[PDB]
Amino acid sequence: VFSLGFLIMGTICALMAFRKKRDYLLRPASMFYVFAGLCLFVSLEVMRQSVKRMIEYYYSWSFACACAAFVLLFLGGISLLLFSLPRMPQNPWESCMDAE
Amino acid sequence: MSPTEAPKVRVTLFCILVGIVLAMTAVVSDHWAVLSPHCEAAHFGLWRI
Amino acid sequence: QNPLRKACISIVEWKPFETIILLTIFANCVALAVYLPMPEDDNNSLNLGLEKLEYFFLTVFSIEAAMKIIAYSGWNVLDFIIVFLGVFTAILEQVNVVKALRAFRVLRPLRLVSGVPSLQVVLNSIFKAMLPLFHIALLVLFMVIIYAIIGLELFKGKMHKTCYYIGTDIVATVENEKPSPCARTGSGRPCTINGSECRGGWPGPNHGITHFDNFGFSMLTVYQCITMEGWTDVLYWVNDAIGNEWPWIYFVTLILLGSFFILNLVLGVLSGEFTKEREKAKSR
Amino acid sequence: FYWLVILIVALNTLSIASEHHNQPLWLTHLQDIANRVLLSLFTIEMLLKMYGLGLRQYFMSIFNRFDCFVVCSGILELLLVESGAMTPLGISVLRCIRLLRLFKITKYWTSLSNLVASLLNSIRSIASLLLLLFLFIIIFALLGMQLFGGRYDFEDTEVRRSNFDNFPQALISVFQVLTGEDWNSVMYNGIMAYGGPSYPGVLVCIYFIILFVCGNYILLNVFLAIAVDNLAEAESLTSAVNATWFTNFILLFILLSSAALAAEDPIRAESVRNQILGYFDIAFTSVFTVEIVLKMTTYGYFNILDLLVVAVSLISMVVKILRVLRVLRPLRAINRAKGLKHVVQCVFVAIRTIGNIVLVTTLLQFMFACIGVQLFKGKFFSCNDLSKMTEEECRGYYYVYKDGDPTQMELRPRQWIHNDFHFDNVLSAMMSLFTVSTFEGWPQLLYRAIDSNEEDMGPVYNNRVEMAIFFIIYIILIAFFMMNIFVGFVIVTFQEQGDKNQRQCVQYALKARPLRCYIPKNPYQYQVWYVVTSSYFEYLMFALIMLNTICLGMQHYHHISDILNVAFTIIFTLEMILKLLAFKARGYFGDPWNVFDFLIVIGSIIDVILSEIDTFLSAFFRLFRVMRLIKLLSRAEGVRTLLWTFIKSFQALPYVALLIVMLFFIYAVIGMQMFGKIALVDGTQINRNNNFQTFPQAVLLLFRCATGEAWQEILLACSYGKLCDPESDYAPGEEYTCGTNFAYYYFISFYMLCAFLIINLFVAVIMDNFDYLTRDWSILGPHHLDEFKAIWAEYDPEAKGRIKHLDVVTLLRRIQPPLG
Ligand SMILES: C#C[C@]1(C)[C@H](O)[C@@H](CO[P@@](=O)(N[C@@H](C)C(=O)OC(C)C)Oc2ccccc2)O[C@H]1n1ccc(=O)[nH]c1=O
Ligand SMILES: CCCCc1oc2ccccc2c1C(=O)c1cc(I)c(OCCN(CC)CC)c(I)c1
Ligand SMILES: [Ca+2]
Repeated sequence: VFSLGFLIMGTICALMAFRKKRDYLLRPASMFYVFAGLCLFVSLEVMRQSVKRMIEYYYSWSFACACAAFVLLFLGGISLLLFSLPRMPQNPWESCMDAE
Repeated sequence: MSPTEAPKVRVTLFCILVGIVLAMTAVVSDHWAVLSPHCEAAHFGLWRI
Repeated sequence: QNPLRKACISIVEWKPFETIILLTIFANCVALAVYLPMPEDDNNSLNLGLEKLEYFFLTVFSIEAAMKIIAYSGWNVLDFIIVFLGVFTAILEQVNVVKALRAFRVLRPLRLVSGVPSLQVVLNSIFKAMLPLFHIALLVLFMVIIYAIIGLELFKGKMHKTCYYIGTDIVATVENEKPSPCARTGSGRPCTINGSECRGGWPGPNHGITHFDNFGFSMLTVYQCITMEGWTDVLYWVNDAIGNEWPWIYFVTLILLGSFFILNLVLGVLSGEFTKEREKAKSR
Repeated sequence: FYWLVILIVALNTLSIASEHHNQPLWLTHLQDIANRVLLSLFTIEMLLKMYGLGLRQYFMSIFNRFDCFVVCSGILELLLVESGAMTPLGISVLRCIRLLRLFKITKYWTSLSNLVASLLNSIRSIASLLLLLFLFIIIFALLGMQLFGGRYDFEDTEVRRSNFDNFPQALISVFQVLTGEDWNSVMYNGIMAYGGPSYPGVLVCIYFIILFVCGNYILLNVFLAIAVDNLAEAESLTSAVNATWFTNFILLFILLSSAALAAEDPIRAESVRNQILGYFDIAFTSVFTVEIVLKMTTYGYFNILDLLVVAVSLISMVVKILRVLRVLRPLRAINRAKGLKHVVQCVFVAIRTIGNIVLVTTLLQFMFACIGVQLFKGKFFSCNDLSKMTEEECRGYYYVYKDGDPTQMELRPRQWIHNDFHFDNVLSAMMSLFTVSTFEGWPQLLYRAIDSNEEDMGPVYNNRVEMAIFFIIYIILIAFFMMNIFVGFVIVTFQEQGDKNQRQCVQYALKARPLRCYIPKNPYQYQVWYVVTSSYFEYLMFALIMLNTICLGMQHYHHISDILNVAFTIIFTLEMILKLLAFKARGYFGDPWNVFDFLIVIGSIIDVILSEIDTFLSAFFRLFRVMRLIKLLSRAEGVRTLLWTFIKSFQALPYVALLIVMLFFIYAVIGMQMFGKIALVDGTQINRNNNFQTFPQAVLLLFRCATGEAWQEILLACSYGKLCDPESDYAPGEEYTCGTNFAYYYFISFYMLCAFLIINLFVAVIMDNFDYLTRDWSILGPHHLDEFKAIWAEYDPEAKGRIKHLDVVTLLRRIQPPLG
């Protein structure tokens, strides 16, 4: 439920970023997505530990589902964070927080 | 303004939307932990088992 | 300062007196080289002979220092501190009728540099080629501290189980294998020796030296890994302790950053300083 | 006579190189006889030149100077042959001076004459720097003798050759630590000589750390200076189907096919995964077959590569050579990518540029291998127990006492073993010297050579300590001097291909843009902006970061850290609230460092909540508190600038790194095909942590080999003698048939290629940074212009072009005299 709350916060941040030239809000939304996915991964890890401490198990439908969800959220958040950041300077005159 | 309407950002946002909807649907589908005692396969999940 | 009442001993310095001092420094270095250390306060005839000869060098150095101080600097204070330590050790030795204080005698060869201007300016240049490396050294220390803390929080008290024999305190290994950590009912490594079992109470892999138990030992093993001399052993031991899925990230990233990137930085800065010095001296 | 004398020299070097251990009697007779005729020919050639050119001008060249020495030494040796020459080591060392006539091959290369002239000019500086280094080594050897001399009295039977018992051994140990090979074992021995891993015992590691750091710094200084300066003088005197969619699809298919090839199962020939991989491979080949036919219908050196790849793929729908020849698929990307082709061409041009040093180094290594053959021919044999000195004595069984206890016995058969790296012939000697030049296992070879007793006899402990001169001289000459010139050659060569200060300044002025400062209104918020932006706040929170780092290092194995964690988390959360209030969340996220702080504080809050919920009723979330002192980087301007410039240089040239990635990929796949069926046995170099069974394991093995670990041990671990894996499919009766002798080529070629590529990448990054690296920090630089931009933003909140004319007057006072 903490992870889905983080997802909700990220969704509202992304929605607010599009309107009235609020371009700066794409970074907090990406970070919220990253943390929500990370909570999801640690939740599935604790579930794997619980099923281990309980013969052999099998992952067919929902474990790969949750793993794909975690990978999608993590990679999407990281890519959005990297894309929102303007650029590496690469030039002595160029630097961050410049004039657009 | 430039990184808002970029197609790459749109692709990443679409992937994030797919991931979030998949995770939302996956919080109920408890079909990942199956234990065979050895015909007593179980369905272990977050909410209900 | 003082009038011509004591400065009657400044006339031999202009004479090639420094050559005799250089030769006696070389003789003292040779005497230091031929000394044979012995365990548990043992000696031979030669060591006793060299101990008596040590006073001959001390007297010469002391009279030379007293002769130069009366007639009259960074490199002369070094001679003074060496001679003071020598005379202090000689005084202490004959009144307590410790050997650790004798380690100061390895500073005598520095007087060879002190007596030759060529090595003097060479050492000066080598020191002068070190100031630009300050930022690199700061970055190295910063990375070492971060990686030591990360290893402290990740692998603390994990490499303390190895497979002993059944009911004995003997570590179970094979012909050409060093002892490695072990894990029972986990993701680590289970021991495959027949009459062996995994239990704790094990000081560590390298006689208790290589582990992330506290900050000092974590720093030591991180520094050892950064030199790339035995980092694979640490990685393999951590893999045996906890599993070979995560730790490779830590160790490979440490090797890539603290070893290759740092070496590239050092080489670049040194090459830049060398080229700058050559271009500055070209116009001269 | 030029070609005649070169032919005589070639015959002489062939006769020298033909000598080995247990050679037939006819070979010995021929080599004995061939010495006389060739010496006579040299004498005859000398006498003709004595009249052709005269007795006076013949001695004005060092080229013909040593010929007289060579011929007179040969005559003297031949005359003393008939005497009673005992001491086989002595007669061997008088056979060593017969090898100085190998320099007639070096005598023919005139392209090294410009370099050697600078060496002869700067011989005094070379000697001075080497003398300073030698004095440093002497001082540290004396210190080690004082510290660890006579303190290695361990009751166990373990042998520790690298000790400080006397001056030669202390010098050898200090040199070994200086080379960095197995220095940690020496450090462990020194630590355990004292109490051990206790408070006063571990402080002796300071000696080893200081020795390593200072010696490596001195070594870099001396050798880099010599190489770069002498090579600069040497060069200075020298100068006096067509759409982008289709090609993108093809490249994606190249990547997919490479990934499918990489993730195979070499151990199981018939497996579930292998069939799916074969289906994917034939599906990919079907697409590539319809792609080559399309190209040739519209057109008539790179397409034949695709044709050959498709042919060898379709031929599968020694009979397995073509199975390993499909590792050429990643090489299909060279033509598609212009940058990849350009960097491949550049590295080939660099390879062809460096051709003289490689040849002279190989030839000098050949002479050193000949000397090593003369010195250690047959002397690298041994028995299981060192009490049996001969092959006939080393038979039967003997007792082995484990842990040194005389009451714990075990029986082992006695076998006459031969060292893996020896000097029996020129090829084995060259392999041993190549292993030595990589600083891998060279102490073992050194100590085996010191104990070398006789032609067919076992070792004698500390028999010949003077044999360390050979190894030390070889390391200094080859692994130190010529290797540094090779590195220095690339540096100056790339510097050649690399006013201008005014051009850079005018380019900065033309292309500069102002940066935002975010001066806030609403004076109630202006007060919090003033308190936040004040240097006192940043000093206070730098102190708090330092305190948090200090508290983080206080944890140890065998609860107060919990409350301090919460306290620090709350303090940083209050920072985040205050910054958001001051910057109104608009300019706060414009700074990447503030984004990093947001990420760190959110991670720390989640970690604290997780710890609390665990206490009410995951290990890696604690790493967020470690990254807190990463934000300390924003205050160190020099460190941040250096990191930024080198990072952007690495970003600038990604194709040079892609060459290394492709090399690793190709070699890993080849290794899985070749050595993937070797069983994992403890006590060997192929085990659970080091193998070729999976692609990640092969890549890790190659990376370990790149970083100069025990790669020659891995090379020996795969040579046609290894037990095959039980799950692998092999015919019954034979199990010890896994491994190939191809491992020698594999590992040697990989080591050379990886070293060259890493050197190329490092020099490329250095030359990219050279604008910043060779910068005068006094005349003028971009830092002054950045400070001017900062003060402008101080006087101008928003960019909005320029500012009022009256406001221009005051800011020129703040401009430094170097700029204004
Ligand atoms: C001898 C020698 C060295 C002590 C060391 O053995 C070598 C390592 O790199 P390398 O073997 N290059 C290729 C094979 C490569 O892939 O590097 C990895 C294997 C590390 O050779 C040189 C590299 C740069 C300049 C000159 C030679 O550098 C020298 N060193 C290093 C650090 C230092 O602080 N002080 C120094 O003197
Ligand atoms: C097509 C690429 C060929 C590269 C190459 O060919 C050589 C022929 C003779 C001698 C050296 C080379 C060479 C190297 O690039 C090379 C080889 C070695 I070994 C080497 O030293 C590695 C070990 N090092 C200590 C870790 C010793 C200085 C270095 I640096 C570069
Ligand atoms: Ca090594």
